[PDB]
Amino acid sequence: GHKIKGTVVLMPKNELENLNAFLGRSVSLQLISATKADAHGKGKVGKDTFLEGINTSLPTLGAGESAFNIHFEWDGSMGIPGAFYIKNYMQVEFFLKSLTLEAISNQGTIRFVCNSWVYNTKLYKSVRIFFANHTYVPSETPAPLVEYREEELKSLRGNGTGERKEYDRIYDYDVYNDLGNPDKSEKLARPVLGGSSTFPYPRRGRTGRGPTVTDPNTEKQGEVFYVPRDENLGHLKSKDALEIGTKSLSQIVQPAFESAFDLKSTPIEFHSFQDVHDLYEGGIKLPRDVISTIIPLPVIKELYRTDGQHILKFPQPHVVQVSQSAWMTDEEFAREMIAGVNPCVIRGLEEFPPKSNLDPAIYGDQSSKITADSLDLDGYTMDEALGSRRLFMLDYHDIFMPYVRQINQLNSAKTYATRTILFLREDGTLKPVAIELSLPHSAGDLSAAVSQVVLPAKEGVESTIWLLAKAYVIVNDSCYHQLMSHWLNTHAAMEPFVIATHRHLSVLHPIYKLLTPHYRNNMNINALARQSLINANGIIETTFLPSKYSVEMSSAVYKNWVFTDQALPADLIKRGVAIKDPSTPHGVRLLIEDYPYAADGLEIWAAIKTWVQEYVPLYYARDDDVKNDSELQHWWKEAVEKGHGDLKDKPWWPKLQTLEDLVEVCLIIIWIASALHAAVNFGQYPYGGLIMNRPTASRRLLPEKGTPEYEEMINNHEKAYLRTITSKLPTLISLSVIEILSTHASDEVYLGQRDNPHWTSDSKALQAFQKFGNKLKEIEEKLVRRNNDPSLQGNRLGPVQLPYTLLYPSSEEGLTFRGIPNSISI
Ligand SMILES: [Mn+2]
Repeated sequence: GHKIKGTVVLMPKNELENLNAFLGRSVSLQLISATKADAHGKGKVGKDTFLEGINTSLPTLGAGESAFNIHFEWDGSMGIPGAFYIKNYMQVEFFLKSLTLEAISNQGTIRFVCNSWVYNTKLYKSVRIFFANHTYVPSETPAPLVEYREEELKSLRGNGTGERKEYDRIYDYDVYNDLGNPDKSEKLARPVLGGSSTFPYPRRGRTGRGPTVTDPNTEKQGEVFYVPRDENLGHLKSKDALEIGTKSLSQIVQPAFESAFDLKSTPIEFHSFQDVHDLYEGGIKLPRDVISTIIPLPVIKELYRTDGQHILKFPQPHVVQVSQSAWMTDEEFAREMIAGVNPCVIRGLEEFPPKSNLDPAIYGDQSSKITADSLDLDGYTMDEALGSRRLFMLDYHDIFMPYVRQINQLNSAKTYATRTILFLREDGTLKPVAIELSLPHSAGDLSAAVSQVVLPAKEGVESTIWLLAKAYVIVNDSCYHQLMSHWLNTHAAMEPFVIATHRHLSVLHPIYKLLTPHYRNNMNINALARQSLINANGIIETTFLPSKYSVEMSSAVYKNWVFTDQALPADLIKRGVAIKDPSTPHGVRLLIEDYPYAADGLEIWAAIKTWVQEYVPLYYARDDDVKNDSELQHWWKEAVEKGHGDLKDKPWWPKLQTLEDLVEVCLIIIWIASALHAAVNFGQYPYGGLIMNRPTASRRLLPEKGTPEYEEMINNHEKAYLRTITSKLPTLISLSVIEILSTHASDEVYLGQRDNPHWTSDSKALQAFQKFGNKLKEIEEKLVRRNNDPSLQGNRLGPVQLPYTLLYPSSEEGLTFRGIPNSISI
């Protein structure tokens, strides 16, 4: 009789860290009709059908994959299959890749893209269901699939209670109340971030471990921070499981390094710049037991060259691959504000002196002490520089001032709230022309140290003071980069959208299909970060200036986060680095014409925009179709009201009642997840792998004349600098982490790629996606030409001779300084 021939592709667990065992009655599939229903309107369900044998005749599966034959009975009463149930009767879970129902014609083949772990059947409340690869808005769902579609969303939402288990697939929200460890020590207590006006914050994925005993508002510790199962990516190669390196670094490598310092087996401090360069030349010699602890660990072992006995050697950072000293030029200091690790904070300055919005009743007179007449603007007057839009600034004054007092009370942290003035030279490069180093002076609670202005100098002790002023600025910048440009604006801001998408858009939904590639690995890296990166006494607190105030500073900045200002053109306009100009291809004119991040970013932005504008009309012809999609409406309402709920009343949220709003929302989400993250992430070790170039912390203020510290500035400027910036032990730990986080796994999926070519059956969507990938390849060719253009050398390469490749769409594996993943995946 008639049978439907199927092929099941799966991966046994050991591949992602005997095939005959899958045969017999080990694995049952049941087809589900999309066209014929039972008396309650639900698609008819076929009989249990088991895997029949191993298929070895297929044209090479992917690594670790095995294919199995199956044949389903399916008479005329059953209609057309559109879904299936699967039950795993084996003890061990397996990774289900796909089901394919073969047909006479390729046209008739029915494909199911699953990519999901299937645990033993007794671990599931309801049987796992998978849908064919057709795409439907809710009003197009075949009637026999409507209830299944909704019941699956209900299953994914859960009920807001219970500890989440490894095999759960439940997506929900919670506040950042899991970072402190008060049951261990009150030193480890941290404010809850989110759920208040004092500390507003994006929500994260609910884990449900339950309260601590000492603080009912803080979540107890656990060995594993849950994510919904299919968010926890398995990898064929352990070296690609980069996210696990943070936990090893904090829990194993960091105590190993600490022991070498405690035992005085290695100098406690760097004593010259050459001691730092040594780290990637001959390496660092450490006790054998420290080497033996570190080098066998997955992911960690890839970070260092070693002899297995005595030496760890870091890779040579890109920033020093051509010149060891160019980082210390004023040219490079300014260039990195437009082409460095954090190229998105500089602003136009349209008046002089710069102003503060902070209350002098709190901090003392907040007037800027920089005088226009003190600046060398290459012969320009201040009025000319302002009128010609040549003045810019890197302004950390108002951001840092409210935290300076409490940071400076910590042992071995001292900072200023800095402001750097930049001039756009006639040659198109930026020139730093003044640094203001500000301290609060509450009249009644100051200390004795004063604010001051430092001007450029090339000789004498004043040149060292200027070099130190640059370090204070870059400590501010490094903190803002890692906590705000990077952690807050990418990792943290995106996770609410991931959760809302799974809770409210079916796998069938076109906008689920559009957005979910841009979420790959994001909940997973974030959960591992809550455990080991941003936790109390974790990697960032123990290596960056603000210590226990680090994450809360990001919540203070989130007060000002605006979703629609994350769009690249809006960001550039808001920061005064571009103006609206409809006579240009991108609709904005850059005020720094050779601004590599912005100029390349606008190309990528435009390509994403075209893709979203082509894809949306395939599913929504009119504004009313957007209004009428109940999944989409619930999705966006929840993303805002719950996911970003502390900002839910802000007037700038798109209402999502039009095609233009749907395009804008999707475009911004994709931009944040792909290009924005890439631009702020993949330069971490390339630029920051030399601690002097990107200091993470400062430990003392400027010395006063007539002290031994001032005499050291005169006699040993390198030691003065090294004593001011991050100490050697936290340097080793922070270099290690940024090396991990700058690495592309070999199984990454980049912008213009998907994890399966059959993600939809809709040929128009597949065609539009192909055009997007082709456009990205054309853009890459254009960006290569920019880097090869000698006219652009000053900003695109600088004296470090490092071509700006962070917005090249494609990359090979490794620490490449290029390539745009689809998602926030590391
Ligand atoms: Mn990242």
